[PDB]
Amino acid sequence: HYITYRINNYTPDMNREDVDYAIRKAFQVWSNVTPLKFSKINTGMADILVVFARGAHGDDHAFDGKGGILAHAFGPGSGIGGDAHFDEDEFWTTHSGGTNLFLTAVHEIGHSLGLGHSSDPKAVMFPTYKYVDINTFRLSADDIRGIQSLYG
Repeated sequence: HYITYRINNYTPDMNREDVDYAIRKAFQVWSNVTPLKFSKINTGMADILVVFARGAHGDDHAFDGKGGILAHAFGPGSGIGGDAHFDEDEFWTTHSGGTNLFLTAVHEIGHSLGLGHSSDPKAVMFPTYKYVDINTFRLSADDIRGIQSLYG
């Protein structure tokens, strides 16, 4: 049972190979905590679809870039497999600012990929993005199962 994993739209910030390994971490933490796998697959949409909406009303009138909601809603099932849009009302800023580097992708995508809300204080379980040094990057209990076998 193998699953496809990819990240559409490469954020033009650093080296493709450099960021590639970084952005991969986000999907990794969510992968190792879920019954699936990530392999090299061509761009043809499968399981996860990285969707974005900025500037011009993507698809239809709506505007996601600062004019809707912080992070995407809906989880794995019905509302698309799992689309996580980044850079809309936060932008890539200092680790101690709006968007805490690609790290935010972990929690961000958590909404689309899974839906382990929990809302537990004194941890990242909360619905809000919790800062975390890339060095000490890691997920605590609960969240590990909050996505494992979601809508299956």
